[PDB]
Amino acid sequence: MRGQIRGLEMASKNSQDGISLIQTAEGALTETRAILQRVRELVVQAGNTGT
Amino acid sequence: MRGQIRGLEMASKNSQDGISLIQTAEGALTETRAILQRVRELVVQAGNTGT
Repeated sequence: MRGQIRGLEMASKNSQDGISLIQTAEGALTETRAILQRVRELVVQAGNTGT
Repeated sequence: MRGQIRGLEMASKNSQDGISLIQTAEGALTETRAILQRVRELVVQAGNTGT
């Protein structure tokens, strides 16, 4: 029992840690998304400025 | 959604820009029209001054 208990709490810590890893990656991708938004704006503007 | 929103406002800016291009060309053609008016006057006057 004890084996699985302390192992289980450790596993939950491990899970939260995985979440925070995801938080970092998610923030990087958030910013990437902002960049790509700006890019698309420049593409549209480029589209009219073909003239 | 956001993609199409900011892209849409940018597209509207692009449209206004196209309008102002048309304003320039239209002014040039306005003046051209004044010239051609003067020309026609000179043609008519030339017509009687064939005599």
